[PDB]
Amino acid sequence: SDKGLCGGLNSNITKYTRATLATTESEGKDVVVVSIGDKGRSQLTRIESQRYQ
Amino acid sequence: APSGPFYRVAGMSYLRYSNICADLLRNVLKEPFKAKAQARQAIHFRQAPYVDGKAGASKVYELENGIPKTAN
Amino acid sequence: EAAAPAGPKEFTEVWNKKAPSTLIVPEFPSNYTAVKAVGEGQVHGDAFPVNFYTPHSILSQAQKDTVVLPGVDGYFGVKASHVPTIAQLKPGVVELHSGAESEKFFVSGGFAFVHPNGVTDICVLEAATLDQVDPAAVKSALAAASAAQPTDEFEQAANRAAIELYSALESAVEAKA
Repeated sequence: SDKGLCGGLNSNITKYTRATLATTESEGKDVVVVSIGDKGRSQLTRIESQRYQ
Repeated sequence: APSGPFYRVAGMSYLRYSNICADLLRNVLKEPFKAKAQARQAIHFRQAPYVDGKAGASKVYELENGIPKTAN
Repeated sequence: EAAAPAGPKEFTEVWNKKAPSTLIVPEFPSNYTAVKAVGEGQVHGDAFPVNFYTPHSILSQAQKDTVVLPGVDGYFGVKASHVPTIAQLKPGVVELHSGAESEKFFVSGGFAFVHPNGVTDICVLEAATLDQVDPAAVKSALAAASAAQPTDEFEQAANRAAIELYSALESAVEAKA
């Protein structure tokens, strides 16, 4: 989401996108991370700082 | 360089081609219906490349009449 | 050739090797469709399921015995046990017929899938119904389009796309009963 008064939504898939980006790469792949919404960039550079583009 | 249809050999994607044909079809409806299809024509968002984890430039989209027909 | 059998249930076990268990396994868009493509049936003689779709609206999920789709080779017609066909469509008219009555939409261009189980999937962006088109702007719009002969390839791809949608709309607005 853009606004951040949602209550366990924008960090819930951040728990899931870190659970998927720990599932796919076990073989040395490239990953580019994109977030839609202001609450996505503000919680993806917390976990994934280099592959966020 | 490329191989494909006439939009693909000019540097235009399928989504840019097929929205253009949806752009020009919305204009030639009745004004009872054109003003309704005017609502889904507007594109408003902003993208920003993020090179370092911290910063980058940003590029705002404000087009109300449809997708950019120009070469991007 | 088939050295990695992926799938929705196969994403369950590998994600149950590397993720915390307090998150359940996430759902997939495969789980929310009840009609697949390879499985036998759902033609039953005369009428197959059609699905005319736009991004903004669903225009038919009913059953027809025939669909006429405007392919890039020309207007073909999908009967009941038609061949599987991934057909690109040019700007033209989709005719959905279930009998004597006819619902005929002029579409902007977008694919149509006939599947190995007889189900047709029309997928366009803009669907202009033929009674709501402006017949006064079909001819005014092609005039500036036929004269704009520019120097860039992008608008040359955009002008060629411009008249071909309009020209098939003149021929779709004149001879209607």
